[PDB]
Amino acid sequence: MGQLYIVPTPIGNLADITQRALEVLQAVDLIAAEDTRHTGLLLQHFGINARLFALHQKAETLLAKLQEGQNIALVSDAGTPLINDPGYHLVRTCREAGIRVVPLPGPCAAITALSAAGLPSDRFCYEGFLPAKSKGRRDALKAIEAEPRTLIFYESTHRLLDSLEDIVAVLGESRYVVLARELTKTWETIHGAPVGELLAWVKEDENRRKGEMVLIVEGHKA
Amino acid sequence: MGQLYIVPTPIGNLADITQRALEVLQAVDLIAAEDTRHTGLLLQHFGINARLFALHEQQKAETLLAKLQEGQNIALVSDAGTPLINDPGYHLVRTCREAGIRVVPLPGPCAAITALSAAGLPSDRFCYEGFLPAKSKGRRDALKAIEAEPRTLIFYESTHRLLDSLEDIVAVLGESRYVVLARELTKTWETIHGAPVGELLAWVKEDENRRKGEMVLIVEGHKAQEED
Ligand SMILES: C[S@@+](CC[C@H](N)C(=O)[O-])C[C@H]1O[C@@H](n2cnc3c(N)ncnc32)[C@H](O)[C@@H]1O
Ligand SMILES: C[S@@+](CC[C@H](N)C(=O)[O-])C[C@H]1O[C@@H](n2cnc3c(N)ncnc32)[C@H](O)[C@@H]1O
Repeated sequence: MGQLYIVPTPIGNLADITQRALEVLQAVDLIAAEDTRHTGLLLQHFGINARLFALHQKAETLLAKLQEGQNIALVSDAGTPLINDPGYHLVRTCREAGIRVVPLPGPCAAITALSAAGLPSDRFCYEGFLPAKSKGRRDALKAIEAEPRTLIFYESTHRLLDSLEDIVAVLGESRYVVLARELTKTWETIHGAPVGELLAWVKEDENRRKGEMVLIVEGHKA
Repeated sequence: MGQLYIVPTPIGNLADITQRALEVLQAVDLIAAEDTRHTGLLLQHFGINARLFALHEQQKAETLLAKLQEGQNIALVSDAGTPLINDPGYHLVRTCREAGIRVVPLPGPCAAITALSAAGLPSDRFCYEGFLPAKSKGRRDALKAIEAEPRTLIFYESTHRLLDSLEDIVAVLGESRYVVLARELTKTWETIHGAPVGELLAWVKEDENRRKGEMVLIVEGHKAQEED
């Protein structure tokens, strides 16, 4: 009976790899990836030759191979699979079929940003992406506006300015927010301020919203 | 001016440390640790000879801030997993941030996330709740405050309180709420078992081994019910 390995990958820095990750990737019969080409680049950097299987169900196909006794590693493009990344259907399928699922610890952008924010982390909520539509986004924000826990959002560069102005609008312009940009890359920048002043600070320079970002929002006073 | 590095460490398997963590732990002037003896043992496995600083005080945060300002680089670690995630360091990071000191987080092991990735529950959104109160009365109140939460919930629980805690979860959340018990992740006794919580509680009681070691609880969020 085969096993499924969940294997987190770097989020922009290739030294953020672990030895057990490299050993699992090289040992499994098959690697199910989000994008076979991103992962191929990654594998070639570490001198690992492996069979890739694209993850565009397909769960049932991979399930059969596991029952045939094949070991499978699930990876995503960056970070930890199933955290706003594919694989939720496969793990469900495998688990009720009695397939052992083995998670490797590794990089996760949300936790990485939270560890550097200087905000209360005894409790937090992970919200993923805000809605793209301005109305739907203001409604998600009103929905959590009272939440006392630290909130973590993933946000896109094109939508940051609009998201931030809505946040000012709904949560108020003195709500402390930490913007974590391009974690573990050369450009890495983490800056926190009252969200009013943060929005002002971001607009001063266009580059301050370039690349991948996480927002850490302080929770309501309570 | 020096920088403050936030450095995750293994949660039971030495091959889970990142290569960059090893690089940083060997390059900084000082390692500030939750427990210098526990950290000493980890460093020893990797041949690393380092200067350790005990965090056991905004007083000590002021000490470290001073070193950073005179140009010293500092790494912060906890006994396991990611610092600040139910581990000290929060005030130090804050103090450094408001003084212009750059904080550099390294990604790495975190038990909550590791468990979540393999639990088979919705992770589109989730709540990290940490440790439930140790006393049953306190614990039941904390559970009542989140009974209606629709997001997947994550809890840390101790081996000595798991059976009591599971009894209170049955009682407050109901015996059918799906819960996953992730035990001894990355260790040789690793076991991830999910079930309606009343069944989970019974399953655990069959064999005392099933509650030994370190554990995460992944709890299915609340679904709407007519009985209300
Ligand atoms: C679809 S998600 C993948 C999340 C990933 N699986 C993880 O482990 O967090 C991609 C989003 O994560 C966040 N992210 C990923 N890498 C990042 C980095 N290096 N710095 C800041 N945010 C990052 C960004 O918000 C980006 O839009
Ligand atoms: C105070 S916390 C430290 C959390 C750590 N900072 C992290 O990022 O995961 C310790 C608790 O985390 C959970 N934990 C740590 N290691 C674990 C493992 N290998 N398997 C299951 N749970 C673990 C247990 O509930 C343990 O009592």
